Amino acid sequence: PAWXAXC
Amino acid sequence: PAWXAXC
Amino acid sequence: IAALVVDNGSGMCKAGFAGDDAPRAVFPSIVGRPRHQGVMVGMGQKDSYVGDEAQSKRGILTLKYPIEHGIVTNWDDMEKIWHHTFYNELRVAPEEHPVLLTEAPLNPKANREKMTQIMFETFNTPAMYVAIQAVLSLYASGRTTGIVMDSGDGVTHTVPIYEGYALPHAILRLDLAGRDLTDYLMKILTERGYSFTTTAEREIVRDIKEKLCYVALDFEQEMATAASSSSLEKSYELPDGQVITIGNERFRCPEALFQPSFLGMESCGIHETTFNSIMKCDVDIRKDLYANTVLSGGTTMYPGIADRMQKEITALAPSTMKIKIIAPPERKYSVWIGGSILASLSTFQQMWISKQEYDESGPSIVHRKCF
Amino acid sequence: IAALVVDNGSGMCKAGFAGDDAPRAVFPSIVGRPRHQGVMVGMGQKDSYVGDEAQSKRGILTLKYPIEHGIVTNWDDMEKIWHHTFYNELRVAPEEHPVLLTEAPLNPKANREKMTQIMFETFNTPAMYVAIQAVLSLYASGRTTGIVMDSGDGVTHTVPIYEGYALPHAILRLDLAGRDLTDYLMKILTERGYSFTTTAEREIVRDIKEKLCYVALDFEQEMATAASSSSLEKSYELPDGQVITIGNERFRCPEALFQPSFLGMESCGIHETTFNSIMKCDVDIRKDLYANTVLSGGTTMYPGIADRMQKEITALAPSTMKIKIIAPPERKYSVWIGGSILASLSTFQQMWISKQEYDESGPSIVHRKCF
Amino acid sequence: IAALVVDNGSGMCKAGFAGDDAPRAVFPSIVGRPRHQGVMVGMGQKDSYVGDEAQSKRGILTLKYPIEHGIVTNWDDMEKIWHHTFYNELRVAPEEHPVLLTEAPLNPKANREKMTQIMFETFNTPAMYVAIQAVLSLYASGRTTGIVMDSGDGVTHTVPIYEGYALPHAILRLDLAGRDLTDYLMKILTERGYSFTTTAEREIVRDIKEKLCYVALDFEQEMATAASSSSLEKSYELPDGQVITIGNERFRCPEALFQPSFLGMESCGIHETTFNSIMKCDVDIRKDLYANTVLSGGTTMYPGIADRMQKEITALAPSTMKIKIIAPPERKYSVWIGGSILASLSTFQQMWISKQEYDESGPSIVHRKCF
Ligand SMILES: Nc1ncnc2c1ncn2[C@@H]1O[C@H](COP(=O)(O)OP(=O)(O)O)[C@@H](O)[C@H]1O
Ligand SMILES: Nc1ncnc2c1ncn2[C@@H]1O[C@H](COP(=O)(O)OP(=O)(O)O)[C@@H](O)[C@H]1O
Ligand SMILES: Nc1ncnc2c1ncn2[C@@H]1O[C@H](COP(=O)(O)OP(=O)(O)O)[C@@H](O)[C@H]1O
Ligand SMILES: [Mg+2]
Ligand SMILES: [Mg+2]
Ligand SMILES: [Mg+2]
Repeated sequence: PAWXAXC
Repeated sequence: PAWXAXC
Repeated sequence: IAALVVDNGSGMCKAGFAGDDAPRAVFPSIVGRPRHQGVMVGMGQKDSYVGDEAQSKRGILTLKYPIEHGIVTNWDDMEKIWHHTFYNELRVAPEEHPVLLTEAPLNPKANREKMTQIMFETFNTPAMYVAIQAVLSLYASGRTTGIVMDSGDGVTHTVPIYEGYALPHAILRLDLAGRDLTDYLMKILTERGYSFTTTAEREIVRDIKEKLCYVALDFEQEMATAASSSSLEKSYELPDGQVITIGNERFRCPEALFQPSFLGMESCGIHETTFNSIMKCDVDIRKDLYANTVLSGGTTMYPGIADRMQKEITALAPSTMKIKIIAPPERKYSVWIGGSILASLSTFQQMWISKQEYDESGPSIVHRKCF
Repeated sequence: IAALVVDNGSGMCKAGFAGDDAPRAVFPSIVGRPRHQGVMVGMGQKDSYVGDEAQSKRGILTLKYPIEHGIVTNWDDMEKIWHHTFYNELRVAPEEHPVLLTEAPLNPKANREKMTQIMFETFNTPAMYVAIQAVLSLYASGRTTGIVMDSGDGVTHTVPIYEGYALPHAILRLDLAGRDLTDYLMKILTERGYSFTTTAEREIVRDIKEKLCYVALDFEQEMATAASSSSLEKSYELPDGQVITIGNERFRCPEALFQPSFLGMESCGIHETTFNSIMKCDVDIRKDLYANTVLSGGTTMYPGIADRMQKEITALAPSTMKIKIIAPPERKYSVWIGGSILASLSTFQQMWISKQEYDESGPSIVHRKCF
Repeated sequence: IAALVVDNGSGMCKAGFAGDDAPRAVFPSIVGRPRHQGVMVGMGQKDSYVGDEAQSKRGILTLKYPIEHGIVTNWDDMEKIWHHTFYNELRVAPEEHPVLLTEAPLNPKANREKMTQIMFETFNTPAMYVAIQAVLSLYASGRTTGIVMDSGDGVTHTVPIYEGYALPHAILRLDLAGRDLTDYLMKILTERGYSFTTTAEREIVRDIKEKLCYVALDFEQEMATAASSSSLEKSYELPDGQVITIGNERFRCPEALFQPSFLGMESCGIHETTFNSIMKCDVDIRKDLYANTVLSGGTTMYPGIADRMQKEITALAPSTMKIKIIAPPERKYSVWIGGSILASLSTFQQMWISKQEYDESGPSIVHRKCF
C-alpha cells in the first residue's frame, strides 16, 4: 500500500 | 539451490 | 494398450496417451499448501492442492514448484504431481500402461534414479523410457538433422542431432530460463513502483510477461524510442482490477536471453550458446545445422524472438550461409508432440525398459541408457 | 563550504553538516494536524506541526508519516519536513551548501526524481547526491567488504558489497520493518486487556516497544518459561501513570523478525533473507561475507538480536565456517555517520550533480550511479 | 648484468633471473576485469587485475586468459601480463637486464615479430632471445637426447631432441591440455549434481583437478573396484564450506589423456602422439629415444601417470626396446629451469640479439631464420 500496486 | 553445489 | 507420455517440464506438465496429436493434460506444475489456519470445518478442506486447483485458490496458498532447473528438488511434492497426472488429469491406472518420461540434458544421475524408482515402485509402471527432451523436439518437426535450442521455465539447452543421433559432447546447458526472466521482470516492474513479492504475486508477474513482453529486434534504437515517445508503452489489469503500465520494461525483460549480464550471469546469451554449440560440431556438418535451428519450449514464444535469433546468429556465422531459424507454431508443446510421435512406433517399442528388467538388475539398466 | 547530510528515514529524519560524528538534528519524521476546532484565539496556534513539536502537541493531532516503506507517500508533508529540517532544526540556508540525501534500495525510480526536483527547485541547492542507504553504512563500519542488514521503521535491506565493488543482483528488499512491528505490538497487547487505537497511541506503543521488548534466543523455551512463571513480567506507566504489565509479549513482539508468518506477510525471516542474499553471490566471496555481516538502523537495537542472528544463520549456513554479526553500539545512526564520512572523503567531490547539469539533462541525470 | 628468463606458458607465467634453480615469480596468466560497478570510490579500484590479485578478487571479476590453446588472442592483454611481470612480480625495470622469452615450435612466424617488437619497443630490453620450450626441458633433465612430452594448460608438445637439436619434422602439436582437461572435470562433476559455470567457477574446478584426480593403472579394473566399494571416495570443500563427495570421478577425468574419444577429439592420446612422434625419426636413433622419454609441464603431475604411460607406450613399441619414463619431482618447472641454465652460458651471453642489433635491423632480424 505504499507502492503503487502491490503494497 | 537446486543444484547440489551451484543453484 | 496405449503407453502414457509425460513431459515433466519445470513450469508446466504436459501429458497424454501415446498417439494423441496434442497433450490432454496441460497444467502448471504447482503443489500448494494453506498459508493460514482453517476455520469453517464444514467446508472439508484438503491439505495440498495441485495444478489448476492451486491456481484457482491462489491467494490462500503458498505455491511450491517442485522442479528447479530440471532438478526435482522435492520428491513428495513431485510424487503428488504424478499422482494427480495419473488418477485425476488423465484418469488412468499407471501400473497398467507403459510410461514415457521426458528429461532435461545434463541433469544429474540421481534425478533419473529417483524418477525410475518412483515410477517402478510408487506407480508400478510395467515398462518405461526416459528421453532427452531435444530428441523429441527435433522429431516433432518431422526432420532428423539439426540443432535444437530448447528454452523452458527452468532450462535453456542446445543439442546437435544428426541423422537422428545426438552429439553428446557438443551439448550445452544455460540455466537462464522462464522463471529467471520472471525474476528480472519483478525487479524492473519495481522501478515503476509495482511491487510483487508473494508467490501469488509471482504468478501475476508470469501472466504479465506472457502477454506484454516481446523481443526487440534492435535494442539500442528501441530503447532510444522508449526514451522519446510513450507510444511503445501499454497496460494490463490485475486480478485486483487496477491497471498497470508496462513500458521500457516490455523489451528489457526478454533482452536478457541475449544479455545474461543483465541478471549478473556471466554465461553467454542464447545466440552465443547456439553458435558455440554449432562450432563444437565437426566442420563438415555446420551447414546442415544452419538450415535446421529448431526452437522449442514455452520461453521461445516471445514475439520477434525468431527474428532476433536470426539477425543475431547471422553475425556469429560467416557470410554465405543459409541461416534459417525454424520457429513454427506448436513450439509451445512440441517436446510432448515428439514424444507421442516416437511412442507410436515399433522401433521405439524395442527401447522401453521392462519393469522385470529393472527389478532383477536394479538401477544398473538405467545407468547405461542415460549415457 | 560545508555540505549537509540528511537521512530521510520513514520514522525519524537525521541531519547535520559533514565531518561530525553524530547528526545534530533528529525530528521524528511526523507531520500532524489539529483533530478539533481551535477555540482560544489568544494562544497564537498554527496550521500543522512537525517532529518534536508534533510530539509535544501529540494528544490533539492526527499524526501522518509522509514516508512509508521508504516511498515518500506525500510530497507536501515531506517538503514541510525539509523546510523544518533546514530552516528550523539546523538554522542553515540549503541554497548555500551542497546536500546529500539518502534513499532505500529498489525504491521506485520516480522518488529520486521528485526529491531531486524539490531540492533543486524548492531549496535551490548548488549541487546534490542521493546515496544508497546500505552503502553508506559499510563506510560507517570502515570495512569495504561486507553484507549490510539495514533495518529501520520502513524497509529492510541486505546489500552485499564486495571488495568495494557492489553485487546489485544479490540485493533483497523485505518490507517488514519497525512500523510493522509497532502495528503488531498493538495486536498482541490486546490479548491481556489494553486498547490502543489512535495515531497518538501508536507512539505510546512505540515507547513500550523501545523499552520493554527483546528478542528470544529460543522462542519455544522462553515461551515455556512464561507458561511456567511470572519471571519475564515487567511494567510500563502510560502518561496516566497507570502501570501496564506486559509479558510473553516481549519475546513475541520481535520474534516476528524471524517469523513473518505471525503477521501474514509471506516472505522468510530477516535471517533467511540474510542467508539467501549471501547465496545469490558468486561462490568465492561467501567466506568473506559471512565474516563481515553488518547490522544497522534502529530496529537492529533489540537486546538479544545479535545472539539470535548469529545462531540462526549458524543453522542455515555451513558447518566449518565462521559467522561474524558485526553489530556495534551506536548502530542506530550508522548512516548519518557514513554520509558524514562520504561527504568528507574528498575524492567524492566530483560526484555531486551540479544544478547546471540537472537544468540541462532534466530528471534523467539522477540515474547516474544507482540501482 | 644478469639475464631475466620468462616462460610464456598458457596457464601460469614462470619468471626470474638466470642461474637460479627455481623461478622468482609464478602466477596465473589472467587479465581480470570488473564484472560489476565499483561503488566504494575510496578503494582506488583498478581497470583490470592480474595474477594473484585477480585470484584473490575472483568472485567479482571476469577472468580472461590471453593465451588460448597456445596462441596469443589479444596482444594488449599479453602486454599487461608482461608489464606486471617486470614491474610488480619481479620489481625490476626491463630496460636494465637481458631477457629470454620461451616460445612454442610451429607457432606462426608473425608471432615472433610481435613478441620481439613488444620486448624491444614496449619494454626496452637491452638484449633478447626467443627459445623453443621443449629443448629447455630436456636440457634441464640433463640428458643430451630423448623425446619430450611437455603438457601445460594449452598445448601437449612431443619433440624428439637429438644431439641437442629439435627435429622439426617429428614435432606433434596436440591441442589437448590442462584447460581442455578442466572442462571435462566440470561435466563428470555434473553427473553427481555439482555445478560450475562462471569463469571464476572454472578456476575453482582447477583447484579440484590439482588435488583429487589421479591416473589408474588399468581403467575397468579400478572402476569395478570403485563401483563395488565406497573406499575409493574422498572430499574437498569449496570456499562456501560444503564438502563435495567424489569417487569414480577421480580416475575418470585424466583417463581422457589416453582416450581423446571421451571428449570427441579426433587427435590421438598422449602415449600415442609420443610413439607416433618416435616412429618419424632417423631409424638408428629409435633406441636412443626409447630409453629417454621425458615428461614435463604441469599436467604431467597426476599420481600413477608415469606407470600408466609405461604400460601404455609398451604396447605401441615393438617389445625389448627398453622404454623408460623419466618422471622425478620438480618436473612442474623443467622448461623455465632449462632457460635459467641456458642463460648462464658465456657463449649464450654472446649470442643474444642485442638492443643495438634490433635498433638497426628492426623485426627483419627474424626473416633470415623464419624462411
Ligand atoms: N506467450 C508467451 N510469451 C513468452 N513466454 C511464454 C509465453 N507462454 C508461455 N511462456 C513461458 O513458457 C514457460 C513454460 O513453457 P513450457 O516449456 O511449456 O513449460 P516447461 O518449461 O516447464 O516445460 C513459462 O515459464 C512461460 O513463462
Ligand atoms: N532500543 C530499541 N530496540 C528496538 N527497536 C528500537 C529501539 N529504539 C528504536 N527502535 C526502533 O527503530 C525505529 C527507527 O529506526 P531508525 O533506524 O532509527 O530510523 P529509520 O527508521 O529511519 O531507519 C523506531 O521506529 C523504533 O521503533
Ligand atoms: N599437481 C597437479 N595436478 C594436476 N594438474 C596440475 C598439477 N600441477 C599443474 N597442473 C596443471 O598444469 C597446467 C599448466 O601447466 P604448466 O606447463 O605449468 O603451465 P603452462 O603450460 O601455461 O606453462 C594447469 O592448468 C594445471 O591444471
Ligand atoms: Mg520443457
Ligand atoms: Mg533508515
Ligand atoms: Mg609450459
